[PDB]
Parts: sequence; C-alpha cells; structure tokens
Amino acid sequence: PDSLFFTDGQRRIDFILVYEDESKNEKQKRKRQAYESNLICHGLQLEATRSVSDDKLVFVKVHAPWEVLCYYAEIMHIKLPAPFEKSRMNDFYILDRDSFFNPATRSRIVYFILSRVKYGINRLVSSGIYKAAFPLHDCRFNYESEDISCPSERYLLYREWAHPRSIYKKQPLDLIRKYYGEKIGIYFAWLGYYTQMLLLAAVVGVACFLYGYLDQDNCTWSKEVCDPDIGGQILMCPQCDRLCPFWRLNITCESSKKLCIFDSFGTLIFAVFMGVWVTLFLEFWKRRQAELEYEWDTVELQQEEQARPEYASAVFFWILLIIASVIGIIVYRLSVFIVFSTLTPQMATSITASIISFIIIMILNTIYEKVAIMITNFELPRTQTDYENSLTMKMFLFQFVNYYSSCFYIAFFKGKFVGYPGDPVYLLGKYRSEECDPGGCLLELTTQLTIIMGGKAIWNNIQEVLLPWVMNLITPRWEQDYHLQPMGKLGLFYEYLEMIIQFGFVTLFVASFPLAPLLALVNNILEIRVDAWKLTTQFRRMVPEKAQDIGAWQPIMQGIAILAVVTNAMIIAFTSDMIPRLVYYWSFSIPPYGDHTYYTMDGYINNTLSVFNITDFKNTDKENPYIGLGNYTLCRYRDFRNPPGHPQEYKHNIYYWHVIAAKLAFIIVMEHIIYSVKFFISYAIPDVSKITKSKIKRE
Amino acid sequence: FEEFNGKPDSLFFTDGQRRIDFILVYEDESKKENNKKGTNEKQKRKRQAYESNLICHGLQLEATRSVSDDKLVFVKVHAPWEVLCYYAEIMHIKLPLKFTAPFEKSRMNDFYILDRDSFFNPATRSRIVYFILSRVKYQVMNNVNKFGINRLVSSGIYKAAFPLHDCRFNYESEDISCPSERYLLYREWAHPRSIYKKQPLDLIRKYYGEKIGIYFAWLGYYTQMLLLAAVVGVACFLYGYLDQDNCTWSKEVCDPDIGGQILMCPQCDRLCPFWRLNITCESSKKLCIFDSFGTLIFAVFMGVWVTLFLEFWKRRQAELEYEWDTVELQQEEQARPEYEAQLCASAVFFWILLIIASVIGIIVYRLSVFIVFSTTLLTPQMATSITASIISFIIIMILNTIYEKVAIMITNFELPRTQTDYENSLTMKMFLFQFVNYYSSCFYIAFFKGKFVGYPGDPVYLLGKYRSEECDPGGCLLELTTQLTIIMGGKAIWNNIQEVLLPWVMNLIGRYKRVSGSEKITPRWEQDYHLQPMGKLGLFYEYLEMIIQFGFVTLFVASFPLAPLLALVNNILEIRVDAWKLTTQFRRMVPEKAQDIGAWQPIMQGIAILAVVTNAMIIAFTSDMIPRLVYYWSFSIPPYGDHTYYTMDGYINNTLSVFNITDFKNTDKENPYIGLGNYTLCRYRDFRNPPGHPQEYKHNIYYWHVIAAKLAFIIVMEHIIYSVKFFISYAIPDVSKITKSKI
Ligand SMILES: N#Cc1c(C(F)(F)F)cc(O)n2c1nc1ccccc12
Ligand SMILES: *[C@@H]1O[C@H](CO)[C@@H](O)[C@H](O)[C@H]1NC(C)=O
Ligand SMILES: *[C@@H]1O[C@H](CO)[C@@H](O)[C@H](O)[C@H]1NC(C)=O
Ligand SMILES: [Ca+2]
Repeated sequence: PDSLFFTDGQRRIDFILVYEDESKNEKQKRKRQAYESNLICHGLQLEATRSVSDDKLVFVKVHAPWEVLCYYAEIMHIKLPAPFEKSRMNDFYILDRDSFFNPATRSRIVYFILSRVKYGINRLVSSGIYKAAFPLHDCRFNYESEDISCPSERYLLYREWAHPRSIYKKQPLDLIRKYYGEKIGIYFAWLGYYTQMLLLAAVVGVACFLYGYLDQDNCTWSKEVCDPDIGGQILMCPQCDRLCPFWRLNITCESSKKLCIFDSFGTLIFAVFMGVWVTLFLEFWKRRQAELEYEWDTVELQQEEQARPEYASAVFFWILLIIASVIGIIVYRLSVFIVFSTLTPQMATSITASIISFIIIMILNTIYEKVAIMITNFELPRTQTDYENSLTMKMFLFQFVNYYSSCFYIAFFKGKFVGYPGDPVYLLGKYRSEECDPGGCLLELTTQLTIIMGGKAIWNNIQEVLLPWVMNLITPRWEQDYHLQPMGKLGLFYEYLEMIIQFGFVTLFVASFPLAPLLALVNNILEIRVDAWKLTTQFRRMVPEKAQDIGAWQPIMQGIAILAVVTNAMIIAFTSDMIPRLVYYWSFSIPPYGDHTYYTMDGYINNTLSVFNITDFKNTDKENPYIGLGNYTLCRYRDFRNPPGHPQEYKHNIYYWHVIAAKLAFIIVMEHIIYSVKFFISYAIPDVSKITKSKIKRE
Repeated sequence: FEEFNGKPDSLFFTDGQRRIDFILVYEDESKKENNKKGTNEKQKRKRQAYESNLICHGLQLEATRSVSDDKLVFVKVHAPWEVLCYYAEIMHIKLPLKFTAPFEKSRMNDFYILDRDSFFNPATRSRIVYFILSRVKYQVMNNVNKFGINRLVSSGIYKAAFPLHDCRFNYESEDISCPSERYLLYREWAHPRSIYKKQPLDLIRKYYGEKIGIYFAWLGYYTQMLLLAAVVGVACFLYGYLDQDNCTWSKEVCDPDIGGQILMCPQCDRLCPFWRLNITCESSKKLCIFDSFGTLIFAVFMGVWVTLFLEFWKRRQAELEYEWDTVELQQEEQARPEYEAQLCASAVFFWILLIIASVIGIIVYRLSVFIVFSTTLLTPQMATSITASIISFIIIMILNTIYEKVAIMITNFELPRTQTDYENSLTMKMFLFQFVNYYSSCFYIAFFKGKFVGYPGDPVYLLGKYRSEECDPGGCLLELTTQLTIIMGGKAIWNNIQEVLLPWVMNLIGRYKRVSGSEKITPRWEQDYHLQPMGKLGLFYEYLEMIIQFGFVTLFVASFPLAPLLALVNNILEIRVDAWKLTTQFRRMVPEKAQDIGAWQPIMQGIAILAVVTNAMIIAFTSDMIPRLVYYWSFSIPPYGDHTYYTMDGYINNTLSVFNITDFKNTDKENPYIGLGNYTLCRYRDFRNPPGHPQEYKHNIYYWHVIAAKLAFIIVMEHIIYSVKFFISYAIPDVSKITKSKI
C-alpha cells in the first residue's frame, strides 16, 4: 500500500539499492554479490523487490536496527537533532523507541555507514555494481498519503510553502530544516531575508525614481536640447568614419528626456543610500546567521578530513579571464556594429544589440562552466570541500567577467579616450574609439543592464523549472522515486551562483538604474517558490547535510560591496554628466565667465560644446570624412577644448580642468564619507544590538 | 605579636620558616580620634571582622608595631600550602614544567617540587592572596553585602596593602638564600649603565608579572622597528642633503639676479612693507632637503612599515602568549563592579568639550604666533618660529593636566559596570583629548593655514581685524617640521625628567617629614611603605605617551624624515627611565595577566588607517612638490612655456602671480600698500590671472591643472598604499613556523 515500512514489518526504509540482474565480466557480478553479503552481515536488514512495471529490475532495500544504529551513531559526535546517551534512556522521555530519531537523521547516519563501506556506493553506481542509492520521500505530493502513521510531511510542506497560494505567507523554516537539512534551511532563510531588505531598497529606489520623474518640466538642459531655436542650430560633427553626415542635436529629445530621469539628484541620493544599505545587509545577515546557529542544531562537531571519489597553473586561469573579458567586449561591439549597419528605432536597435549580447553570454556560459570544471579537476583537490571552494572561485570569476565585461566597457572605456576630430584615436590601427552622444552612455548602460538582468532571470527560471507548471496553469514508492532524478553535487551551488550574480548586478551598477532592487525583489519572490517546488517535486530526496553559514560566498559579498562603492563613485563621476552641469551652474554662468546675473542653467549646452574647424581635418594629411556634406564649415563636438583662433589650438581649456577637479573631488568626498559611515556602522554593533547579546547570555 | 626582631631585610616571619605575602597597615586607636567615636568603633569592628575572616579562610597572620611611630601597626600575611593550592585550582592556574591538563594536587610527582614556598614564585602567591583579600566579606548592613579591599582604602580603614620587594635595589640581601631579583634587575636591567644590553624579559615577567612584561616587550620591539625606520629615514634625508646644488628652484630663489628682482607682495596690513624673495634663500635650502622625492619615498616606506610593524607585533604577541602560558587564566576571567557604583548627555558633553579643545589649541597657537610677531623689534625667522613653538608647547603641557582631570570627571560621573569598562572609557576619552590637544596646531599648520586667503586686493578677514595667515612661496612645510620636532622633542625631554624626578622628590619630601636623624635599621615592610603607591591605573599613562609618540611618528612622517630617529633615542631612554622608576620608587604592583597591550591596539589600528590619508593630504596640499612636477611636465613646453625640453628653469618667475597695487578695492583701509610709493605691482604666492585680462584675478588654467594633479595624486597614493597594506597583511601568516611546530 505504498507504505514507508517493510512488508509485514514495522521497520522504516533509509535507502533503495536498485540493481539490474546481469541475466537480462562475471567478476563484477561476484563483487556485487560479495558486497551485498557483507552489507547483510554487518547487521542491516534487507528485502528484495522486483519492479512492478518490469520484472528484470530488482530493488535492494535497507533499514536501521535500533540498537546497532544507535550505538554506531553514539560512536562519534552526533547529538540530538535533551542530549542522547545510552546511559540515559529513562532520564528523558522518548516519543517512541522505534521512531524517536528524525527520519532525516536516520537517513544521514545510515548514509555515513554506507560511505564507510568499501568493496563505494557512488563508485558502485559508476561501475554498475549498484545502480543507485537514495532515500524515499514521506509521501507522493499529488495527494496526502493514505497511511495514518506517515505524517505525509512532503505534501504538507508542499501545500504550505511550495505552492504559490502561500506567496504572501511568511517562511516556514521549521519543516524545511526538519525535512531537508541545514543547508537548504539556511539557504532559504538567507534568500528570504535578502528579499525582505530588497523590499526596503526597492521602495527607496522608487522614491528616488519618482523624484526624478516628477521634475520633467523643470529639466532645463533637456528643454533647451529640444527647443529647435537652441538645439537645432547646433550642427554636430560625425561620430563615425565612413557612414555619417553632419547631424543636428535636437534629434535626441527622447534620449534626453529618458536620461533626465536616471541622471538627476535622485540617482546620487539613491547611490548614497545604497552605500549604507549594503553594509546594513551584510551586518544584519551576520546577525541572523549567528541567531540561526544558536537556535538550530549547529553545535555539532566539525569533521576534520574526508576522502574524495576521484583523486603553477593559477596564472593560466587568469589568461582565460582576460580572453573572456576581451571576447565579451568584442561581442558587444560587433553586435552594436551590425545592428547599426542595417523615438523607438534607436532604442530598439540598442535593445537588439543587448539581446544578441545576452544570447552570446548564455551560449558561452556552458563552455565557461565546462572549462572551469576540467581545470579544477586537473589539480586533483585532496578533499571535496577544497574542490567546492576552488570551483566556487573559478566559476564566479568566469561568470563575473562574462556578465560584467560589457557593463564595465560601456560605463568607463567607451567615449572616455577619444581625441578631437582633427586627431582621433586609433589604438590598434583602423579601430576607432566610439564616442557617446552629449548626454553620455549612461542611458545605454542602464538599458544594457536591465536587459541582461531581466533576460537572465526570466529565461533561466522558465527553462529550468516552469515549463510543466506554466502548462498546468494554462507503482510502489521506490519505483516512483527512481523515476525522478538527482540534483548532483552542485545544484545548491548553482542557486547560490545565480543569487550572487543577481546581487552583484543590483549593487555594482545601481546608480545607473535605480529600479534594479525592485526587479531583483520580484525575481527572488518568484525564485524562492520556484526552487521550493522544483526541489520538492521533480528531484529525488537528498541526504541532509549540516552547514553553519552560506559558505564561500560571504567573502564574495564583501568584495562585491567594496567594489560597488568605488564603481558607483566612478559611474556618477565619469559615466554620467551631472558634475559638468553642476560646475557650469555654479561657476560659468556668472559675469566673470558667463553672462547671467544669477546662477542659472540657461545656455548650458550651447556654452559647453567645443567647436571644430574642417580645414584642420587631419594632422596626418589623410582622407577626411568631412569632404562635401554640404557647404558647412564648423561643427561642434562633445569635448572641452579651445576653439580655433585661440593661442592654444584644440587643447584642453580651463573648463576641462575645472570639471575634472570637480569629478575627482566628488570621488574623494563620496568615497571617504561612505567608507567612514560603513566603518562606524560596523563598529556600532554593540551600541545598536544591546538586545541580542543580553538575551542570549541571560538564558 | 611583637615588635621588630632585628633582621632588617628578612622577608620571612619571626619564626623564619614562613614567607610574607602582603602587609596590611592601619592606624591604632591610640591616635587622637575626633568627630564621632562611633564611626571609629565601626572601623575597628570592620578590622577585627577582616582579620577573623582571613584567619578563618586559612591564612596565618602576625602583626608588628612600627619601630619609629607607635601609632602605625604593620600586619603581615602568609599563605599555607592548602589554601594556596585550593585557590590556585579554582583560578585554573597552570604550573611550570621542565599535552597539558589543569593542575590537581594528586600529581605532585610530575612537577619539580622541592619545598612549599620555593615551588610557587612570590608573584603568583601575591596575586592569589590579593584575590583572597578582594573576595572576602566581613559584614552586611542595610540589607546590602559589603566587601572589597579597595573599598577599605577608599574608606580610610586601611592606609595601604602591598607585596614586598625582594631586597634593597642597590645591595644584595644579607640572607644568602635570597634571590635578590631586585638587585639583578637594577644592575643589568635598570641603572642605565646597561643602556645597551638586551633587557631580560623573562626576569621582568617573573618579578613584575605579565602585565609589565608585555608592556616592556612591546617597548623593546617598538624600539627595534623604530631603528629600522630611522635607518631608512636617515638614508632618505642624507640623499636629500647630498643633492642641494641640483634644486633648481632653490638656486633661482637664492640667485640675486633672479630671486632678488622679484618684488614680493605684503602678507600684512601695515606691519610689513614690500620685500624681495631672495631673503628667503635659506628656507628654500631646507625645503629642498625635506620636500625632495626622498620625502615621497619615505612616506611610501612608512605606509609599508606601519603594517610590517603591526603584523610583526602580532607574531611576537602570539610567541609571548605561547611562552608565558597565559591561556588558562585568559579563559577564566571574572570582574566585579566598582565599589563606587555600589548617558547620551554625557557623550554629547564629551564631544562638545573635544571640539572646544580643538578650537582652544588652534587659538592658543595663533595667539602665541601673534604675540611673538608683535614683540619683534640663526635666521631671525627661524628664531621666531622656535619661540612660537616653545610657547605653544608650554601651553599644551599646561592644558594636558586640565584635559586629564576633565576626562577623569566625565568618566567618573558615568556609571561604568566594571573595572574594565571604566578603563576602556577612560582610554577612549583620554586618547581623544590628547589627540586633539597635541595635533590641533599641527593639523592647522598643515591644512588650514594659508589655504583660503584671497588676492591682495580682497584679502580674507575672518570676522574683522583677523587677516588669515599665509605661507612663503615654498610653503609651510618647514614651519610644520619645526613645530612638530619641537613638540616631540620637548615632550620626550620633559616627560623623561618628570618621570625620573616626581616620585623621587615625593620620596625625599616624605623623608623630610622625619628630619630627625634616625639613621637606623627598619624592617622590609616599613621601608617599602615609604615608596609611592603607583595608582591603580598602572601603565595607562605609559601606554598613552607611547601612543602619542607613535601618532607623531606616523601621522606627519611626510614632513619630517628624522622623526623615527627622535623616537628611537626617546625609547632607548624610556626603557631605562621606566625600569628605574618602577624598581626604585614604587611599591610592588600586584601581578596580573593580560593578553595584549589593551584598549590601545584598536587605537594603533585607527592611527595606522588615518596615517595614509593624512600623509597623502600633507604631500598633496602643504608641500609644493605637485606644482613643481606640473611645471616640469606641462608648463615648460612651447604650448605654454618656452624651453625645448623639460626643465625646472624659470619655475619661480613663471609660477608666481601679479597684482596691480592701485587695484586694491574696498573703502576700508584705503592705504595699506601705497604708503611706500616705490613700485606699482607686487607678486604673491598664488595661481591667478595677471592684471587686465578678461578674468583679472580668477584662478587660471595652472591653478586647476595643479588642483586636478593634487587630487589625482591623493587618489592614487591612497589606493596603492591601501592595496599594498592589504596584500602585506594577507601574505603574513601571523604566526611563526617555530610557534606552529611547538603549538
Ligand atoms: N639644514 C638643516 C637642519 C638639520 C641638518 F643640520 F641636519 F641639516 C637638522 C635639523 O634638525 N634641522 C635642520 N633644519 C631644521 C629646521 C627645523 C627643525 C630642525 C631642523
Ligand atoms: C530640430 O530642429 C530643427 C529646426 O530647424 C527641425 O526642423 C527638426 O524637426 C527638429 N527635430 C529634430 C529631431 O531634428
Ligand atoms: C637681496 O637682494 C638684493 C638686491 O638684488 C641683493 O643685492 C642681495 O644680495 C640679496 N640678498 C640675499 C641674501 O639674497
Ligand atoms: Ca614611561
């Protein structure tokens, strides 16, 4: 009756050893028989059952006798999930002398016993000695189990927390760590509290975004860019080599109006706020980690060493990092090139380039993970924890480069090192440096970032789980569980990697796009339930494991924060064009330099653009693109340089150095202020949380 | 009990087989009691309760009448083996060998035990009996328990309580069996005749405990690292000295054909007339010597050396912790609230007082300079700077004691939970007060002096009659160096003199209170009672002074390469000054244990972190290195300059600005400059457009280029030094290989 115990026997299962009869290399069959005989002889009860669907396949069952299992568990440091000790049976009440131990704990202990066995459960599966070994779920999730004794914990947890109907329901970590293990429990607690604080980040970001959005009318520079009498008269220079004429500047009202949203004081305030939000996230997560460590069964002894089933090139890895970064940059550049070489149209072309870049990123991710795995295996880590740590580092670095190259390029290395029209820059020869429009490449950067984040989260979640669930929205236990498949040894690793990449996206380039926390919040709200459903539905049961913290990812979080402060400062200083506007408003709109009687932004664009003379087309005396293109003689370009007819011909003028001094002063002041606040908040742990230590140490 | 038996240096009981551990001193009833005799009787009853409880707990006692004054009674103490072992077991004290488990009586055969007292060193016995005295209780009234030896001296029932020094420091004990550790320490450790021999930290630990041993080990290691730093700094200073004919700007200012022709512009109102830059040819030489690229190299080397010092101190700390086997007692630590006990307002008051202290320091330095300048009428300028620095240092020394007292009051008004909390609050408050007090003037000179003064036409008067001070063309680097060296050297000298003298003069006054020609033999306890009490704070002030010295060494090291040398000589003297005052003019401090220096280590970390930014800002703003580099790289070229190749020629002439004298606007004081009536334009240290021009006196391209270069240099140095410090910290294993093997 699909019972969780042996036939006509009150003994509960802990693994299924499925073996296919060789009758449909006899030394392999002899080894299998010897291993089974030894397993039986060690004092483990076993039953043999033939698959109902196919008689050829026979399943080998195992159990755990109470006395021997308890003795072998007490042999080493295993405590109660009052303390357990074979000298104190009557001292502490036992709910039942046959089922007191948590089924997860019994599965863990018997797994340890099988691990100690030598002719290798996974080795036997690889060699075909025993095809697989995996425990059984309490009940098939479709409907609650008939058996009264079985609590049907799987169905109960599914309905309570894995079904989307509980979307607003708070996290029930109780059954999670009672059934799956400490790893999944801590992972889900971390995910949930991350979402909790992403809510605060998203509300603050939305406040800043509305601050920017409601000031459209008073965005003077955009208004001037649009007014034909002001914007149109500015006949800009061509920004390419062979396929661009003199173009007016008022063709970019849509771009300027969109940019005035993400490039106002709201963005700066939001970056400042995220500066302290990141440290609050880290510190409060440390505190929740400590609280979980105290509350849950995390006082277990730490194992020293273990064997591995399978058992200087460091610079060689860095070369691969460099190649990957260059490949990403090349991919983005060629994508934009091909899309250009054919209101909405320019934005649609940018979106198409971003989509192609994301497609290439996703295609290359598989190659990156494969190469990382092989190179890590070539080193032959002594144990498995070291192997996981090294894989974490290498995989995270490939991901980091592959996902952030394009972003870093657009933010910093695009339009920042191009010369004046007379003497442009060709670093490698015939490879001109692209130049941003007067507003800058901030809008393109934010479009790229939002497209990448969306595409990743959406496509990944859909293709990995949601197909059965979206179409829905539109035999014995051992056989059924066998029909399922495992998650391997890096499923939790992949979930952590996805979450870390999402965190990096939301924190690093947060100045450009103040709405990133909201998208990450929605993604996490989806992802927690998606992962719950997938784990509890489509994947076999897993042996529980104990972990205190998330693992090797916390250092990545700290590094990402320390990098994000600098990245945000650099973005606001260079990528955006707010510092030039501030400097103009406060210094160059006055009689000493300007002509206005009071600080006003009137005439900013006009008075900021530098003029160029076609007659000085080249210092190299080569072919010019300004040939023909009408009877025009002078064109204005995006740079701070002295006009023709000045003693210094096309050299940086006073305004350039004023603006660069302002940029560096902003970088210094913001960096120092944010780091000081971060250090104060890290030093004020005792002065904020008088509650926690007193509560813990009083009782 | 009886009186003095006749053996003056005997450290045993009258029988001669028992050893003394403390001397309990009180005043007998034979004194002329006043006020209320009921209070006197209560003190008596408390005293008999004390003695009764002590005898009950198993401590043998005997009293003795002071030989000179009958009104003083000395009460000895002795710890038999049973009680000593009991309290050692409950303290988890680890016992010497030559892996390990706590100490139990059952295993005497596994330790090198010969006799009861001989096995236990006097320091541990004194600590054990001190704990016994602190914990024991006598009586309860008002439904509140009462106890504590410190409360006894607080109430005046007991004048003091202290262990006994082994013997006279300058003579061996007449007992052939006495180790006379004090004499050995005096002959080899103290008594600066041994100014060079390595101090025997093992004997210091054995005698004065780990609290003093760790301090002196830290001092010695600090001296060694300062020797390394001073050698490097001397190398850099010597390199700067051997190249003076090559400082082209120094030559230009010195040469009368170039510097003399430049008619500089008055800084003053009617106190100074015009003047020729050539007068400033010596300062220029000195600046060459202390602004050189040697200064930059030394600043980077200091950024590295502060780290190396911190991590090597951590390594030595781990070594000491292993060797001195303090782990068990470190694990078992328990403290009780101050017997005085038996918030945000205070914090804001402390911060306001700290701000006031900073402002007072700035104002006193400015007033000293003002009065010295007004009194005016080997360089006379140098003499004026030295006089102003001397006055400022005097006032700083005066205000130091006031700040100490106010910190004491602020911390006492609050209710510290336990001794450690009070100690840490005092550490923080004292360090902040002395930081502000000592460094306000230096920071003012470095950053806020001569940095926000306008052109001569429109000077910056703060609020009226207060014209902002401004520097010479080279900069105030030399003024800062003079002020810093004067402050540091004067503090070293005065501190050493005061430390050596004040306990000594107090002892001589105490003797003079008995002008009668006694000249006789007194027992050990009586003559040890005449030393100073060594107030319970302990090495707090020693650590404070060394932390101030370290702050001076690191914070401003971009303006004084010789600071490590001064610090080295000061520390070589300080080792022996502290050793002498500790061995010869103080009662035995009760031994204890400490993991580290204390609350000061976070202070040292903070100083190291702030040093990078302070040095970067010094080199960027107070020094004129960056303007020189900018001129050599971007203004000695045809686009702006005239030289075909990069060179420092014409630097001074081209750098300065010009001002039309008749272009002095404003109706107040219409005749500040035209009085002389000799020339019509003046040159001042500033980067501004010359007269005429569309932008007459607004900053020119040179100013903004130099500002951008300064900020870029600040960013680059900060980031590179921080990264190198991070990598140095990561690379260092923090524990030596020998320690790893043994541990
Ligand atoms: N020249 C020179 C100086 C020399 C040396 F002789 F070595 F060159 C040494 C020295 O201590 N100082 C020098 N100039 C100083 C100005 C202020 C304070 C100290 C000063
Ligand atoms: C720009 O202004 C000119 C004024 O002549 C005009 O004709 C054009 O429609 C405006 N808009 C764009 C996008 O060029
Ligand atoms: C000061 O300048 C005068 C005038 O050129 C010159 O004669 C004298 O030698 C100079 N003195 C110094 C010390 O430079
Ligand atoms: Ca001292």
